[PDB]
Amino acid sequence: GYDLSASTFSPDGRVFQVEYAMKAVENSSTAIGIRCKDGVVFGVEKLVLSKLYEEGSNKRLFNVDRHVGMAVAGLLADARSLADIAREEASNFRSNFGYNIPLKHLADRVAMYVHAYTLYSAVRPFGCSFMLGSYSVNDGAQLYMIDPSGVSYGYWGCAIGKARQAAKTEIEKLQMKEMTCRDIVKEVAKIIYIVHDEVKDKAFELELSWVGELTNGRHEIVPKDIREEAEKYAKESLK
Amino acid sequence: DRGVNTFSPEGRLFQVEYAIEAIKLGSTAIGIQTSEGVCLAVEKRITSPLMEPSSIEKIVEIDAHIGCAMSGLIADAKTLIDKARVETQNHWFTYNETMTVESVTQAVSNLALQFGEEDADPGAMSRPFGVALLFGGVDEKGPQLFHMDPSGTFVQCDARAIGSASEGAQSSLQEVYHKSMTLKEAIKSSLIILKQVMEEKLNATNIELATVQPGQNFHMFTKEELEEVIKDI
Amino acid sequence: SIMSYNGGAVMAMKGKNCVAIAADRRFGIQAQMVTTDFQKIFPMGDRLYIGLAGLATDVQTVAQRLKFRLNLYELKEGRQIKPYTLMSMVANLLYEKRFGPYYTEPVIAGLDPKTFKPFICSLDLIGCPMVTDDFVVSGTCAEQMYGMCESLWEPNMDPDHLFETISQAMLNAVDRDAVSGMGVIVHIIEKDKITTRTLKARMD
Amino acid sequence: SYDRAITVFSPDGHLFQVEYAQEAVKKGSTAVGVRGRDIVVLGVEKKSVAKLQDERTVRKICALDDNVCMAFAGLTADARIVINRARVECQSHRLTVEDPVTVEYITRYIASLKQRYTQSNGRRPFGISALIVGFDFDGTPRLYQTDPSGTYHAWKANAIGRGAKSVREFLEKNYTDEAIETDDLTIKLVIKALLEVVQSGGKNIELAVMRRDQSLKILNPEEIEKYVAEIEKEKEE
Amino acid sequence: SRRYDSRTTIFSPEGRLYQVEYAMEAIGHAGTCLGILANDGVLLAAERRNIHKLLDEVFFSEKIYKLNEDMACSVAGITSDANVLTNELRLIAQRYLLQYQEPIPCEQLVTALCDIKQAYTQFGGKRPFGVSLLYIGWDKHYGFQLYQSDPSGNYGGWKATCIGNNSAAAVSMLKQDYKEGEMTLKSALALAIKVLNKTMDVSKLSAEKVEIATLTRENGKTVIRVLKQKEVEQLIKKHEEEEAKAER
Amino acid sequence: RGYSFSLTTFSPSGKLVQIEYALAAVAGGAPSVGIKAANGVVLATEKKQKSILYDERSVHKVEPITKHIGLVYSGMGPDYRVLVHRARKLAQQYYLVYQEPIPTAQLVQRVASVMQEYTQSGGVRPFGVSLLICGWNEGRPYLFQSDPSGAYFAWKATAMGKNYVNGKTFLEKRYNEDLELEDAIHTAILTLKESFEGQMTEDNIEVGICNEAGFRRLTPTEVKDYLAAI
Amino acid sequence: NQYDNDVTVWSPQGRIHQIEYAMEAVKQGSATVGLKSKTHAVLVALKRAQSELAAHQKKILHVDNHIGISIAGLTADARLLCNFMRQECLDSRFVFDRPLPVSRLVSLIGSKTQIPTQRYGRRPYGVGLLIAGYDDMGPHIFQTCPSANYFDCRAMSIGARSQSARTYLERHMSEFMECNLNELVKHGLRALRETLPAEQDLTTKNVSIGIVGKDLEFTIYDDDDVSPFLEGLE
Amino acid sequence: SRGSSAGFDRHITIFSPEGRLYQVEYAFKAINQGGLTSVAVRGKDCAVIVTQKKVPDKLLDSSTVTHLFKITENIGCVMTGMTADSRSQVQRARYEAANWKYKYGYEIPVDMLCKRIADISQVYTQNAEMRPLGCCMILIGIDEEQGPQVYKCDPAGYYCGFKATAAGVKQTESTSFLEKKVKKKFDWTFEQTVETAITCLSTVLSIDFKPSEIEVGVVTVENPKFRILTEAEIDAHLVALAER
Ligand SMILES: [Cl-]
Ligand SMILES: [Cl-]
Ligand SMILES: [Cl-]
Ligand SMILES: [Cl-]
Ligand SMILES: [Cl-]
Ligand SMILES: [Cl-]
Ligand SMILES: [Cl-]
Ligand SMILES: [Cl-]
Ligand SMILES: [Cl-]
Ligand SMILES: [Cl-]
Ligand SMILES: [Cl-]
Ligand SMILES: [Cl-]
Ligand SMILES: [Cl-]
Ligand SMILES: [Cl-]
Ligand SMILES: [Cl-]
Ligand SMILES: [Cl-]
Ligand SMILES: [Cl-]
Ligand SMILES: [K+]
Ligand SMILES: [Mg+2]
Ligand SMILES: [Mg+2]
Repeated sequence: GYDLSASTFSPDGRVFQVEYAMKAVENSSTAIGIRCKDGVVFGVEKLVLSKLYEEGSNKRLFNVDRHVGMAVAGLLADARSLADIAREEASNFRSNFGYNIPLKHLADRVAMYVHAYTLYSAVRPFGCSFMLGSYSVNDGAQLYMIDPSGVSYGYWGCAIGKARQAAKTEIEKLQMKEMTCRDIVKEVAKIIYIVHDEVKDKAFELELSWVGELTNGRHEIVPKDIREEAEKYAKESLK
Repeated sequence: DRGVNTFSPEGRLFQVEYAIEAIKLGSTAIGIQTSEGVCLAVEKRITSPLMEPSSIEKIVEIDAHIGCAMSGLIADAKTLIDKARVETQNHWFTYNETMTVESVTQAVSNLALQFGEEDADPGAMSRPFGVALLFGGVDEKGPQLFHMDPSGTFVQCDARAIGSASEGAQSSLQEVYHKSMTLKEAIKSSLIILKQVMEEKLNATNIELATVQPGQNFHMFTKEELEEVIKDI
Repeated sequence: SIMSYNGGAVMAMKGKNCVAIAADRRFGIQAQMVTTDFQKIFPMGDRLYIGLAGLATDVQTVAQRLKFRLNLYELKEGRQIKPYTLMSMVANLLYEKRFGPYYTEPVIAGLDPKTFKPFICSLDLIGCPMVTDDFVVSGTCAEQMYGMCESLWEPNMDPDHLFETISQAMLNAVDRDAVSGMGVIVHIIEKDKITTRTLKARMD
Repeated sequence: SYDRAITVFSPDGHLFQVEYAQEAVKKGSTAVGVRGRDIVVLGVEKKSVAKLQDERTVRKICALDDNVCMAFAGLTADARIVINRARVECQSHRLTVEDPVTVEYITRYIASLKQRYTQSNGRRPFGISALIVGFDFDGTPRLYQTDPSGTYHAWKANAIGRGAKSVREFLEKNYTDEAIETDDLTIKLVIKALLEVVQSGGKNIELAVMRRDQSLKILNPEEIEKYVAEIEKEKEE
Repeated sequence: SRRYDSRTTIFSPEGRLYQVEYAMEAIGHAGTCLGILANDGVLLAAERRNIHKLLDEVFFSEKIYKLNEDMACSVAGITSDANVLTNELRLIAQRYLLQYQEPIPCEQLVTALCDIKQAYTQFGGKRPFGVSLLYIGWDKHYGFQLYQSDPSGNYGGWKATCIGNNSAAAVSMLKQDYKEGEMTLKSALALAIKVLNKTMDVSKLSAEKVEIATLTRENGKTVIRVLKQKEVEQLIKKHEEEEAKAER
Repeated sequence: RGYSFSLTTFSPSGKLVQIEYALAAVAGGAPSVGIKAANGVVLATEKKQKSILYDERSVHKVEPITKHIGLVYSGMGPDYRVLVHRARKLAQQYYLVYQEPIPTAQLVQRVASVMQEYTQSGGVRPFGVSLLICGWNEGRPYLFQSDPSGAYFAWKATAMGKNYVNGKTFLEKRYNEDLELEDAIHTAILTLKESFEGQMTEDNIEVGICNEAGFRRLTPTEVKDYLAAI
Repeated sequence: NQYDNDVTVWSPQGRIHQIEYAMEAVKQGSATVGLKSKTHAVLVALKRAQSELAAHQKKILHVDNHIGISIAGLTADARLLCNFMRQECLDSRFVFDRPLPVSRLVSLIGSKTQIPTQRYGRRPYGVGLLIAGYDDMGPHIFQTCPSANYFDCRAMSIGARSQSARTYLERHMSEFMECNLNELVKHGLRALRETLPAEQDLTTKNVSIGIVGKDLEFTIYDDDDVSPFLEGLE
Repeated sequence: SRGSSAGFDRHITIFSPEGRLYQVEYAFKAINQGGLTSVAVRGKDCAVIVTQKKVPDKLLDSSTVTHLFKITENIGCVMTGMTADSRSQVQRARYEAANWKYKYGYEIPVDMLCKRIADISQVYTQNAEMRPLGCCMILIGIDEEQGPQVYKCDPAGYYCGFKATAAGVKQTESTSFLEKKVKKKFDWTFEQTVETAITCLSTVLSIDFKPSEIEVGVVTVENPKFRILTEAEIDAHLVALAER
């Protein structure tokens, strides 16, 4: 049995324990990020498993620094712990070097930490993928995505979870380089509604956050009224 | 073979369930709580006439106001008993007051699931304790009897048997117990029940009995005091 | 001064194909003599001796611990240690205590176990080695000892002349030091024999 | 450092490593202890004979302190570790209480050492039982037994090791006030008890006595075969 | 990781320690090694395995080790393991000498090492050392002594014994020929050769194929010496001459 | 944290199979040869060097430990590098204490001791290498072999790696006690020719020598010269 | 099977069986219910009694003046977690001189309980909690699981037959926000009563109640102190 | 023997009965999981690294997709194999080099850096609790005495310096192409080093590249600082090759 430890290659050179962790992410509902002219917008299909839960419970969008948002899919406790790692890294960076961590460098650091959990019998890989988004006048808009193996790349648009491919094909239809965050939120809401399987899982909440010129480089929840306008646009577009 | 901290599909730790089974290999012990005090009684289980019966101790003093009866793997009980003793003395040292029966039982029970092979110091506990305990005493809540098993679960009982014949003994306890029962009745009741459940004929050397009363410190019955109680039974 | 607490003196001296090493015999605590046969020169081999002056407790500890190291060396290597290698062993041992030293300053005298060439050296309390071709001295009367050695020593002395010189150097040096003396012992080391003598000496 | 849990529970509440340690004890040479009126006696079997052996170097009877000694059965290398740990402890007790240990104190200590090695990571249990004998400050004679689990009890007489079942049966029928009324008879009771199991009697019974205040005497083969004959000829009658 | 741990320090169901037993099988295949006590001394005689023609012969022996001034040993089993143990024996003996300023009594050295071996069977999850040792020595408490220890951490004193290949056979021959209280170093030497001759039954006994060391007392000092090959040949000669008498 | 149990253990017949298997890695390695002459020692080895694309001078199999001691191996190269580094470090630790270069035999003992650790210590496999170690001290040449068990032996001449058994019998019918070093170098290269396959250039063998002057690798141009006869 | 003994072993479907198994410890505990209004947070719990002569296990524990918990699962793990929560609360009052916000404490439980789910030879916590709290953001009911996930709830039930309690709670949750304290506890008790076999009823021996709100520190009601609340379930 | 197995010799780095380390073998297979090939060639004046650049997804920021890394100002690297493993090895190399400079006062030689990474990889082949990294590192730099340098180290902890080398799926084919070419050349030495690298890669893959489908990095005796070619720069080479 070649698939019980992250410290064992299979005879074909695979690490099944990392692949299995990836399957946990691909069972999760869908998260998307889109980079545009003046920032980055995140959206999450947030399945409601009980009507007894408060609206806002089990957030999948996190502030990891004042200028950096994180959007997650997969095992949520693993994702939160990673948000804590990312936070700590951003904090330590500021204490040591005296300025806000560059997004790319934060993505690389956290990805190496994820990577460290893919080498050993002593620990298991994280069952999560996540996106990091930021904006500043100096660096522009940046959107990175990290998976359970610890690979980290930059994107114009990205999706993770179980309708990943369907989401991407819709994202590809946007000329996001020429769009603002205010336009893109509506398109994010639209795509979540398109890929949502309303027969198989009934109820969901749309979760929206952004970072861009319009928020002054701060990662913030999309305001309630803009979210509701976006949902209404998405739902009516589905017709 | 699997690790000592493995859950079964029913949500129990195999090691703890197995430690609970080891309790069934112990001699029967009985605790009864009355408004006049608590009694503890235990089958010694003499295996040879050459063995000294007084060297079997399955009832011990924790402090003046608290005794403890044990069943299961008796060697495992020693560190639990010592922990209880040290804790009550620490409480006395720090607070200048006696520790409640409940609090002692609680402190001991926090040792319960502290086993495992890669969180802890170079050779910590490899397994749970194969022991059940009855703590009987008197504190300001009045007389009190508490039971504890290898899960760390502990609870107050009005009357309770543990060990091999405890189903059996517990039935007979439901039958005879009443809230207004006297201590002398409880003493007689528990020796009648031990007499039923023991393989050997009950006498004044193959059992022990102790009491704690609001009046009076932990008291182990002498051969002579046991014989007087055995006459009726 | 920590090194004058017990007092004492050692020296070694080179001759043709022989060496000599000598020591006073007093063990005292400040003014008080306690014993007059206290050992300060210790064999480290058939033809290799170490003499230690300084604090009596450290004389004994360094001698014992050096012996520990030497026995293991010899069992493990093929062979009897060379004089120069003993010096290095001692240096290393003393320097390990660089920031809390043993208060002893040894001299070594011997013949190479294969070549029989004469060797002498001394070391300070932290293990600085000093080899010479003439003599070395260590103890509470070093200045006295240097005066006698500089004035009397000559190259290529035979065993009898070496014996007389080291003896006169010792006796007259310690007789100007209150806390050294109560006897003098001398070992003459040759290829074929060791000669050990105690000297007629002042006992005040 | 090695932290594997070695002694663990099995279904039904068994500790298999402890049971297996107990099997090691059952294969050891037979050891016997009898508490007399003012004497205590330990006797032990064999183990190998062998003419070329230096007899001195393999004894299974051991002083712990002036007033306490022990015999063991089982893994001899394990026994040595226990014995030395107990010897150290007797000196700590003396250090901090300025009395010798009671026999019960040192038994209690050995037992709890053994129990710890059934509940600590990285270690197997000790494969020995011990018969521990001596006298308390007030002259009371004592015989205790420990086993690999850490359980311990006091005994009037007992046996451990191979054929302990049958030797214990014999002691049960033969341990009376009469059989221990005197020192010679107490010693004879140990020998008779061994002579029941000891292959080529005997020959290979080692034997030692402790008297009140008087410290461990080992009997020598000349002194033993005196008792052997003195009992073998009494059983003809 | 529990899957890969072979559990070298646990009991089997009969109260056995398999790694110790298995190590004892390793030893049984190693070079034969015997020890004989006499009135005027003690000896070790060992089969050499380093016998290939192209070997270079650089130390004073192959399997005889000096431990301190008054003691030596020989070994049968894994050689590298024996090097660790003999190094530890030397350390212990010097620790004792440091502390007490007198040599370690023989049995005390043996016991100290056997406690290390015992530990390796009880905790640590490591393979035991694949070595049995014969120890010869003199001390002021029991004079000339011979000890044997094995991977269980067990030891004993012996007047004559053998470890390694064909031990059981060697010990039978010793049982039969050894005179308790009446042996000299000269007669023990004769017996040693007699024993090796029978137990190296593959094949015809040569000085190049054995090593003998003796331990004696001269002028209050212990002398430990490995016999030169001339002396070993002479002893082999004398044993063959002796069998010439054997019938008439 | 690391595995604390031994990965080498005794089998039911008394064998340490991991060490046997390490020996099989050695037997499958490229051939190495060592000859002790009267006035020196030669070590020679084959480069398992495919491709002309290799820079043959970029890594060496014949390596100096000290001015007076050198090494070669058969088996796994990366394991060898571990032991080269440790040997060098051990030699320096000795020199700092004793102020005398480490005797070849003392160095071999300490290196072999390290190899023994890897047969017993937690969570590691033995080294898949055997070393040949040469040196000069006490006015005299030394050739030693150290195997994966931590066993070591002094040789007059030997071979290791592929075809070593034949290599050994080839040396047996060819070595004499009174042989000079320049002659010994020739017989070392002939011994590699026995089991070569490929045609020998000075770029695909390596040769090291050890005499009173110290240890050094022969240069390509020097190896070229010895190869012209062979 | 090969995938179910270690919390570090992912299965081929992207599950961790050890965590699922730890969750069964909570499903087999006795039921407890948590709910809230605009002003109060309530916990109600059923106590399982071992025999007829046993008192009945404590289900409700004090954490701080503003926080209490109800437990389901391994009692020893419940106490270990309770002690952690107590300590975090004391630390916050020591350092800042104000109550630890309930959501922040719950975050700390998540982070703490996630750790052993990812290291070899460790195990999940076999306990689930309902957490009643009051702070600047009003009343709270949180739920924690052996998976280290947690949930912010309008109301919740865990333990054996809690699905009935959950259903009742969905049925009436639109009422809860505007309920007075007595109405709210009554609702809690009715939900809990849904978990019981048709025969059996809520009694002063088996019901335990915990309450916190705007005007009221976390208080536990047992035995005779529950009778006011049980009478006029009319 | 011939593919025999005992115990856990396919799961952890213990010896098989032939003396093999299967887990190390399998780490080499992991290098090919990525489906990419890299080539490196050295001449008298420069050393070059060329690799494939695959951007299958339109939605990637292709500026973030690279396998070329700067280790110091003067040492460049191409990585082949598992991406996250590769990144980790890059960080380690960067750390080893920075540390070298701090302790010793001069830049780490390329050979020493390659050796150090190889030695670190060796530990993963002898210790049982972690796996090897399923990646391969090729390093380039200028050495003052020896000229341009190309070094490679692998998951076994082997390393070597080269005239030219390759890694990944078409490693063997690249090795043959390059071998055939050096024999032809005088003093067995490449001269047209960027052209040879790109041609080798294009031959073994049968692609004929656009300037967005490869990456090129260089160090030169005149300009020892590691330089990554731009698209246009690469295009000028692709066009000069197209026309002969
Ligand atoms: Cl995904
Ligand atoms: Cl029970
Ligand atoms: Cl020291
Ligand atoms: Cl202990
Ligand atoms: Cl027994
Ligand atoms: Cl010595
Ligand atoms: Cl000694
Ligand atoms: Cl381990
Ligand atoms: Cl190196
Ligand atoms: Cl050097
Ligand atoms: Cl060189
Ligand atoms: Cl519960
Ligand atoms: Cl529980
Ligand atoms: Cl969950
Ligand atoms: Cl539930
Ligand atoms: Cl720097
Ligand atoms: Cl070219
Ligand atoms: K490995
Ligand atoms: Mg004077
Ligand atoms: Mg005077």
